[PDB]
Amino acid sequence: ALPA
Amino acid sequence: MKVGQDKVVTIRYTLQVEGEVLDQGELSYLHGHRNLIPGLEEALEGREEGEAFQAHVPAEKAYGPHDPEGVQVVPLSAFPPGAQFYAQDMEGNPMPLTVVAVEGEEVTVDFNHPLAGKDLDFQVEVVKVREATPEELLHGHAHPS
Ligand SMILES: [Zn+2]
Ligand SMILES: [Zn+2]
Ligand SMILES: [Zn+2]
Ligand SMILES: [Zn+2]
Repeated sequence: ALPA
Repeated sequence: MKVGQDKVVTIRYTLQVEGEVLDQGELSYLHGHRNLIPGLEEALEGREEGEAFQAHVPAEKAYGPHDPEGVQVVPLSAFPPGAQFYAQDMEGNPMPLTVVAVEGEEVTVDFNHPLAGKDLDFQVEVVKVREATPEELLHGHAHPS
């Protein structure tokens, strides 16, 4: 997921 | 302490693709729970609080390869470059398409993730490292401040  | 399983890590990062910065900021994540893209988490592994480093993380360890199957030509009639369409999935869980080109009736669309097929370049500072509280371990994520 992140970096978001 | 240093980054490892079950620590909540706070990093300050810049992200660049193809030489241009796309994003930056500060985040906190729970390490060892698949919350970050694999390549970045690997590059963080073992780092002491206070460390600064670059990390190149290739598409294969970030947002995956660009599926040439995800590129398709749709009719101009089917629509209600850089064009982002949040068109309805066929069964559930919408999938944002982005148009790359359009010639006449033909339109080229792309289902892939934006950063798919992109190698990512990170500048990182490990700002803080602490152990996760029992609640954070339950939810499987960091509760920042
Ligand atoms: Zn997290
Ligand atoms: Zn500290
Ligand atoms: Zn403990
Ligand atoms: Zn939670």
